[PDB]
Amino acid sequence: KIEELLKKAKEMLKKYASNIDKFIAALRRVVQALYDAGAYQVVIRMYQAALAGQIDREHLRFLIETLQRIMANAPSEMTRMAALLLRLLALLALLTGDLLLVILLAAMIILLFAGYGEVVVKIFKIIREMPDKEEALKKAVELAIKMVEEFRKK
Amino acid sequence: KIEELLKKAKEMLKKYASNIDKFIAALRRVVQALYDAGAYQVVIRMYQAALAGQIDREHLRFLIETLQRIMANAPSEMTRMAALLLRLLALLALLTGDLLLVILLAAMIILLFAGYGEVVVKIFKIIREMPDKEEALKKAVELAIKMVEEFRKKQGL
Amino acid sequence: DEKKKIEELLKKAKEMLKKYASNIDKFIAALRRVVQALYDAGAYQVVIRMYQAALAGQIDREHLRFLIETLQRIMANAPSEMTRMAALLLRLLALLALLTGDLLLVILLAAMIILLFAGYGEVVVKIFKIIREMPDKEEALKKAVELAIKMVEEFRKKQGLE
Amino acid sequence: KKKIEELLKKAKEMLKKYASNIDKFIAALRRVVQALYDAGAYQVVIRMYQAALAGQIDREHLRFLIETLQRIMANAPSEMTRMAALLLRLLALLALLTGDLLLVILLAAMIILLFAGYGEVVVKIFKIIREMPDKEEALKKAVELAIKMVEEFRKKQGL
Amino acid sequence: KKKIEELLKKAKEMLKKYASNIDKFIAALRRVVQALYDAGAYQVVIRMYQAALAGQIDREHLRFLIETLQRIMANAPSEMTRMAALLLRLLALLALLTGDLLLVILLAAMIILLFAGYGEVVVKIFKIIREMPDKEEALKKAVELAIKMVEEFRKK
Repeated sequence: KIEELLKKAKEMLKKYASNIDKFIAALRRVVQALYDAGAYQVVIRMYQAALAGQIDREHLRFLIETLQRIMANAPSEMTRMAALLLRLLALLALLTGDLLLVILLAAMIILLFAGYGEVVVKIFKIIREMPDKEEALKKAVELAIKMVEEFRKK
Repeated sequence: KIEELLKKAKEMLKKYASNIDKFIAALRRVVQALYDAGAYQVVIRMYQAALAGQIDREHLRFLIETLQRIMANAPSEMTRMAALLLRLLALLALLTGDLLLVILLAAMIILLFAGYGEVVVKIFKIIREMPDKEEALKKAVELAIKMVEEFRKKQGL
Repeated sequence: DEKKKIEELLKKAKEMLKKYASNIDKFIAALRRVVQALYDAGAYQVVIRMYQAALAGQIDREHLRFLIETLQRIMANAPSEMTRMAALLLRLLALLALLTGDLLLVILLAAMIILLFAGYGEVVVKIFKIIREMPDKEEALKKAVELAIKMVEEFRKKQGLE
Repeated sequence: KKKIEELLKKAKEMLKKYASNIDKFIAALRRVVQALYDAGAYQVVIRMYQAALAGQIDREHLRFLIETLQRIMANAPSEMTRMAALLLRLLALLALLTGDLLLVILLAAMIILLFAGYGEVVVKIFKIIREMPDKEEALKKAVELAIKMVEEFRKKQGL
Repeated sequence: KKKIEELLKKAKEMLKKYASNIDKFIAALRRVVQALYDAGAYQVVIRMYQAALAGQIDREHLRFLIETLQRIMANAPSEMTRMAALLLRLLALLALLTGDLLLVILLAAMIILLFAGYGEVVVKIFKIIREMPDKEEALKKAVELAIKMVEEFRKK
């Protein structure tokens, strides 16, 4: 399953690359829907627990199911695909138990909610251009954590 | 299964009856733990959706597992058992599909958060003293909804 | 190699239970001495918290690791071989609980510690009887865990856990 | 290696955050200590303290405290509590990696005094550790005051 | 020379603590001696006792007892046991720093008598050391009583 999820994730990132701005907008709408569903503080708790080495699996499952409802009711294809990408990342974080993916997902949600689109485009640039995916993942997680700290400052 | 959950729930309510004040305090602590876990807005959304005839099962499942974690890490027996009572009610709502159970659970959590303990004592009195349990559930849900409206009027929700 | 460790830990346990069968009363006494050392080391409240968390479906691995290391210190400083080997048996069970993630092993370990502390030696003898006689070991574990939980509840009612 | 230096750097920055608001940080430390007690770690702290007073470092005790404090950081809703827990965890990690008994004694005595309600003693310990020029002599003086107050608390009530 | 004074004052305050409850302090001393035996130090104590009876001070034996008693203090859960160990450790350090054979004999003989169950002899030793005005003559009398009762124990 992990192999299938990784294949679909990168295939979704090729659609992202084709048109960044509309995909970022769709991610923002998905994050707004998550907030409307009552899941934002769930994301914040998941992020804090992950920063300290704890993976909140119930939080991940609730996020996955909420994203699936969003895909079911979204009229825009762009919104469905943004939701699908975030859901694939969440399922990967859940099944691999990898803390950096939990941090990446939660920080991406937080930064999208905060309006830091440039940080998300750069994170995706790190994930798609650098070949060493593990160190690209570490670099993007480092930038995400740094920028959420900056958002937390103001 | 539903029969066994009902058995443990009412047996838990007799333990409640033995000492109402400390049990309400423990329920307040459980709800504070729910809020700290990020689950309070989950309950509010579940409550609105139930008021409109929709059962948000992902919300219920997240609440159930959060209550289980609270039971796993609570040092007080009172806190563990209050959490267990709320979790049994949630499991009943999930397996029976009863919208009134979802409304009751969410409204009890909200009123506990609001400090309306007296309303919670009255809800429990209605469901355990009235003989016809379905009519007690209907009446308690009506009182819960009314008092949640009052809490929304005076403070925020 | 992880499973390799699991068979080695279970097999090393089986030899300890045959030695136990040879002289149950003295082995129970050694278990009481090990548990008294655990209490003196400050690990009893750790065991109680682990027990409650396991009863609610959570495995506290830091608690298990602290118990494993404490039991190893007991083996290092115990002058009686009986004490060292009782500690070794409990440590093998703890390592098994830790590597398999089996909640029933965590509950059994913690309840055995609590019952030994409470003086319920015959309950521990019956637990070992279930684990040694019943053919289906997985069903023996469930039966022993339910008996342990029941008797820990009785002890909590009569005397108090902490 | 060079991690002890990073732990000292992060600790000193955490003590600057402490200095910014003393009272709320002491409150967060008491909340962290209450969480330790709820986790079953208080008797561990007392045993570590007694062993350290006689020159013995209980390393399993330290590791259990480090891991418990990290779980507290993972589940604390207030950032102030998370950062108090992180400060105590950095001190524990330093005690573990340097083998310094005075750090073990300081950590355990601070936990005991916070549990006992001697917050002002902790404020004084932090004042000594942050104001004196010679950090090692400040550590010795702070440990001296901590030991005095834990012994006095044992004289009045219990431990 | 100043350390000898600091050890002596800490000893006198420990003996006032003993006086407050002699029976419980003797029980704690027996527990300390049992811990020494479990640590493998009892034959060390016996050889130290013989060597001191013949005018030889075994300093490695004394140091091993000092460090073992401190380990006992580090791991004892009872405060009184930690303090009995501390009293014996102060006495051992005094024997080591002064080179006094009577302190070596007294320490080893008290350990032996506690192990043998002669608690009352140790109570009398403490009474002699705390009542007699001339402390050196009190030490001589306590050593004579200790040697006499250890020899009596060895005969039977």
